Amino acid sequence: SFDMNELALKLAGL
Amino acid sequence: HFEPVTMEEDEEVLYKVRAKLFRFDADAKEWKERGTGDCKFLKNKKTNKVRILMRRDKTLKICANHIIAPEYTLKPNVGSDRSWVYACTADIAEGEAEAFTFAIRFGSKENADKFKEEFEKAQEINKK
Amino acid sequence: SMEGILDFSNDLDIALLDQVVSTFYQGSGVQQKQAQEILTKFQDNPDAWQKADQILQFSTNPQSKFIALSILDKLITRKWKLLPNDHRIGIRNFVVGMIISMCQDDEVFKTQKNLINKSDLTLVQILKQEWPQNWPEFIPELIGSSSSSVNVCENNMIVLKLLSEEVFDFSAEQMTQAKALHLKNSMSKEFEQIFKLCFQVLEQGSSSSLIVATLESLLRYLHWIPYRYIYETNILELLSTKFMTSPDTRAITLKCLTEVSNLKIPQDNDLIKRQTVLFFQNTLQQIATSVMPVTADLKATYANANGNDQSFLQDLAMFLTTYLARNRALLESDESLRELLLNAHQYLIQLSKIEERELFKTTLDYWHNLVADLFYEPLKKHIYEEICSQLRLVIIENMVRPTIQLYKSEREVLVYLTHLNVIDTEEIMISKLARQIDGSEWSWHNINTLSWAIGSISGTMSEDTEKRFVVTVIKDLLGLCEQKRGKDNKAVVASDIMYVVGQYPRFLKAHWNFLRTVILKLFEFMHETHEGVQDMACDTFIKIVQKCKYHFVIQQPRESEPFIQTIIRDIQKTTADLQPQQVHTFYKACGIIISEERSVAERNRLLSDLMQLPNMAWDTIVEQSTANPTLLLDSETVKIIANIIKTNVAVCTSMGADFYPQLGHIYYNMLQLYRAVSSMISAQVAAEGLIATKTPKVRGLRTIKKEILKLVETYISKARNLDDVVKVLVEPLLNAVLEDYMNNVPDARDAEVLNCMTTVVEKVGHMIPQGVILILQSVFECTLDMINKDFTEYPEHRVEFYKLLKVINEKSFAAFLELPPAAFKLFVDAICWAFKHNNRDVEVNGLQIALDLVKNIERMGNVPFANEFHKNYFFIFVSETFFVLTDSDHKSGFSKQALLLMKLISLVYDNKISVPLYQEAEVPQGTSNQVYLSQYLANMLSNAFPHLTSEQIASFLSALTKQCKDLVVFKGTLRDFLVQIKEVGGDPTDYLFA
Amino acid sequence: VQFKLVLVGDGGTGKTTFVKRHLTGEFEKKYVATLGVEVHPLVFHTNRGPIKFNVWDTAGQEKFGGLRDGYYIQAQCAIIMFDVTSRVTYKNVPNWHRDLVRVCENIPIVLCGNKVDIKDRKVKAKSIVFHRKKNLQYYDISAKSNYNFEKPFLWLARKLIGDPNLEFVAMPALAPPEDPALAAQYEHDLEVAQTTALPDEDDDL
Ligand SMILES: Nc1nc2c(ncn2[C@@H]2O[C@H](COP(=O)(O)OP(=O)(O)NP(=O)(O)O)[C@@H](O)[C@H]2O)c(=O)[nH]1
Ligand SMILES: [Mg+2]
Repeated sequence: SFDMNELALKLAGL
Repeated sequence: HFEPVTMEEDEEVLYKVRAKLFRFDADAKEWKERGTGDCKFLKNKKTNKVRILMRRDKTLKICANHIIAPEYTLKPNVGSDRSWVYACTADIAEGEAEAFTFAIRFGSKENADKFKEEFEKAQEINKK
Repeated sequence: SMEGILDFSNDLDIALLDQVVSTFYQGSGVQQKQAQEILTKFQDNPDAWQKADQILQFSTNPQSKFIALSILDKLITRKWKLLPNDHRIGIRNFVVGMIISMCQDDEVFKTQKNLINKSDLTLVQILKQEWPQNWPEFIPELIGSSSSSVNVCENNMIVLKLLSEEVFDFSAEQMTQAKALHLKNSMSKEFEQIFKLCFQVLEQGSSSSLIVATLESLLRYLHWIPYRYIYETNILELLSTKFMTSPDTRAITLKCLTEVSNLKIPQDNDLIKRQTVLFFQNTLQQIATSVMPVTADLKATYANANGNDQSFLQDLAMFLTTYLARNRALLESDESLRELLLNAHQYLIQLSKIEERELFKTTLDYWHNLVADLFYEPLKKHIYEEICSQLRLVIIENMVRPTIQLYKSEREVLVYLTHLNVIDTEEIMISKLARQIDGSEWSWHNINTLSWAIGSISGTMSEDTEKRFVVTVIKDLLGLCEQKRGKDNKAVVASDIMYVVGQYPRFLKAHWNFLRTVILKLFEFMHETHEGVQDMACDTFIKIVQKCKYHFVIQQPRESEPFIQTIIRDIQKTTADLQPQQVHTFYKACGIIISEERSVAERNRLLSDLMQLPNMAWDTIVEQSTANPTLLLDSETVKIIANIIKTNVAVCTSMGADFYPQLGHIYYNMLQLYRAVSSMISAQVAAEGLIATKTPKVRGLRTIKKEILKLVETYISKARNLDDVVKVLVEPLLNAVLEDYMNNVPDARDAEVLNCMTTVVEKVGHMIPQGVILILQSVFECTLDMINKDFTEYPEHRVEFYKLLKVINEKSFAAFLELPPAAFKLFVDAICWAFKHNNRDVEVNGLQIALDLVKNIERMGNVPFANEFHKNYFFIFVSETFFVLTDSDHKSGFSKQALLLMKLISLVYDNKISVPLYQEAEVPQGTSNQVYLSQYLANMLSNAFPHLTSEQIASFLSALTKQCKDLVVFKGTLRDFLVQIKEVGGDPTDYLFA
Repeated sequence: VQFKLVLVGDGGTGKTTFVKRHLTGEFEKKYVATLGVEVHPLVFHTNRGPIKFNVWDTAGQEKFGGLRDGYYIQAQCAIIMFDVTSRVTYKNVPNWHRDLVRVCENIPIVLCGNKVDIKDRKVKAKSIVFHRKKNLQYYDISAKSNYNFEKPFLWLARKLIGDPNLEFVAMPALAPPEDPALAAQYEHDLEVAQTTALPDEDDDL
């Protein structure tokens, strides 16, 4: 449903 | 110790749907809007009678108030698949119980069919 | 029985009049309505003014006397100069004497303000007629009578107020230029005496009602008087101190000072600069000591709405913003004026916190003026650091949903505030974001507001700090979403996360992997049935694509293919739960990406794969609907077809010229479908009547036709290859739509046909002369007959009709030359018919077509067609243009009417019409069109406006014709004419103004 | 507890249509010009009891002007109406305001820009500022879509009563009540009604 974990992931790298 | 510093409560909502209500001006052969807002099926807890109560947005003025009589019959309108037309013999939205030919329209055919379903269920409740 | 007063043969029964009036104002229902119709008939009686002296004398009812003055007002305004000279003096003496007696009776003066104000206005109307040429001693005697009585003095201030208004504020429309200049000069020549009276009253006190009436008149003076009366006197001192302390005079004084901040002032004089600083210093001082200190919570004061607090805070805002927008530089250099400068702006900060949208817009306009100046002007921004820091919070907290107008204004000021100090802006926003997480200020409204604000300052920072900031904002927003339980709270926060990222494309473009994750997550939301999420996902998708399309079409590193391919491969799965409209947005967004691929072979391949689903659905329907056509009766098939076309429109909208390959795939079968659907609509109207057009089945069918037309219109309007448009698209199009339109009954004709043809003629009309003729033959006469019976029926057809004629007249005027004379006569009738519309959409085009037609005929030179046109239609266009110019029902078209008329008159006075415009018998030979034109117009105006003198008509035409090379002057002369026809005895010399 | 409201503005701005919407709930499509004035009682139910507006819907066309400013006498509040699709109607606002405040020197006044439901808006929001110096409340409204249609009366109610917290509340809903000689009568009217198509079938509701 609402789970932005992948966004947190890709942002924590960069 | 320190000293410190609508008449709808007796009813239950069976069905609620957004709609636009029309009344037929026979002398002009023309439909006229009466109100747009939430249309509710309200069951009295002390009589089990179901009515339609509809209020206009913002002003909250009643634009429909009548018993869902078992004798009424929902008819399709020629120019709509999301509306129902039916005769009402006693509506008190604006004072005395007056007779009206009503038409009520909804956002979709789905809402209209569901309205018809609930409308008929309500009639059988009033039948008892 | 109430109708007795309407019998003028007998004496007027004042008692009966007073009853009818009372029944109207204090009565109700039927009786009130009946009395109303009687009073109107009485007032509108042309002889009623004669009985005005009786009413004003004998009546005890103030409403009856008011109505009597209204009857007199009409008489003075329109028929004054027609009266015998005796009656003019009688009315004047009667009105003067009446006002005097009302002022002497303190009871009357106290309780009948409306009747006295009405009388004063009535006096001013006499003045506009009589003063000063027939009443030179009015002002001297007015000043004399003031000293005798406070009531008379006070009332004289009301008369002078009204006079100043009628002459300087409301004269432009209501009197001629000459007459206006006359009264302006007259007031200007005697103001020296008037001001002396006004200043003495203000300085000597002491009746507040007298003072307030004097200040009210002063407000009107400040609109036009020379600045010397304000600066070379002590009057600024009085306003900025004495009159700011009393609440009775505070409101009006503040408005006066607001206008003083707008006076014409020499900005090189240092003494005047001092004065300008002084009265501001004094005003802010009185406010701090008498009204409220700079720390006061004006938000709470305004909300309480005690007395006139709201009006006062509104007027204070207007005063501060007006003065500071002009003069703040006077306060920025002197160190001793710094406190005054910042205190003034601190009041504005407090004022900007008030919850009142229109007031906020007023302060926000000023803030914009300030921060814009600090952004360019050197050495200024450091002065306002504390003010600007507070403003950041104020704007962030009151940020509205992107009225969009107010959002743009808010964004603009906040972008400036971000440049002025980036670090402070970041700190405030992150601070606010932390208070959302600790729940101290958590709210659906408050988290949205903050997200809009954070998103508004996009592309103002450094790419590096922007990145650092965005990461901080998102990372913290991400944590906020976990914190909340229930999909209600989670949906709100998640949407704000998608909003912010969609606002920072520069960030998304630089970090592909993150951008890719964002998009895949939007596709997940396209399956969420929670209200608004699907719309939010689709809106964000296309929003991101518009800004990052290049990163979807190229093969990014660590990828085997361009991402656009990946989107298409799963497009069925992605859009499976979406509504039709949402699916169309998805496809349109794909079209945006595809159009960036500059490889033609690749672009067309991507287009084919994108349109795979609708093209298979299409192919299947076309195959089974053609055998047999019964399938179209099914509502589902009609809906499916309409959606397919709508999908083609959506993709064609973003791809334009590049859509052509896909159009060719469906074009010929699509036009066949248009024919099949058309037959069914006709068949239904035949079998059920016109009511059939209201039924869902036919409305469903007509939707198909309209979407087909929209698709073709959309492509042609954006086509780069016009050869193909002409040689492949146009002929089948015209064969499919024109005859169907012509041979349908009126209520079955789609106005979209006209609009489509307008687009065709626009782009390729110069290349299809035979086509344009065919269009006119098929739509002109039958559409005109739909709309030439009233201004009401068939509004869509009406608007598109004149758009079509307009573009045809521009692009292929030759089509009108081929018209038979009778049809060309209808064309002219149609153009004039457009003049008479109040409808803006129709009127403007009508006037433009007429103007362009005249130019078309002119360019033909001395040829038989042009000469015949003038002989037939010149005076028709002149008289028809004049009619709408003067009938007072088409004032919204004055400019274009004026232009058209100026063009028509110039033709004759430049001798562009080679043939005589008159019958060889009705005028002697050798007579120039110029002479005959004067005669025609003189005769025309004489019969149309018989109350005008021959000299008026002659002077007007003499001025009009000689000024037909100067539009602004020409229009001036027309305005003067429109004034003179409203009255009797206008001055012919007025037309010599220019 | 009733207040006189004068409604002024250019012809065709939707003054009469607006009042009708509040009276019966209908939307009149036809433009039948008002002759002089029409008085209509209009009651709202608030938390501070009922408030009654005696609305004087005046004529905007000059040839139908009637008593003109005679209608303004002893008005306690007013609405100035213009049409955001017609610049001239906004140009004339200062003129209506002028004639109004000369009779009614101190009353709450609402300035309404009607017909914001129409796409091709001509009088842009940034251009509407006349109300600022004249201390008029301003509202974008639409009689057709009911956008902000209640705001002018709510604001005026708050001003006239002197309670900024005044709100519109739901009126009480009484229980509704429950012959063969009219069986064929109502069956006639019903059949005529079914065959008469409902208006605005493209509307969202
Ligand atoms: N699209 C749209 N039309 C409106 C709106 N309000 C009124 N109209 C239309 O405007 C036209 C004029 O309406 P009307 O109430 O008679 O205006 P009026 O100001 O009372 N005219 P008058 O001053 O002559 O009495 C009508 O056709 C009406 O349907 C609106 O909000 N939106
Ligand atoms: Mg009207």
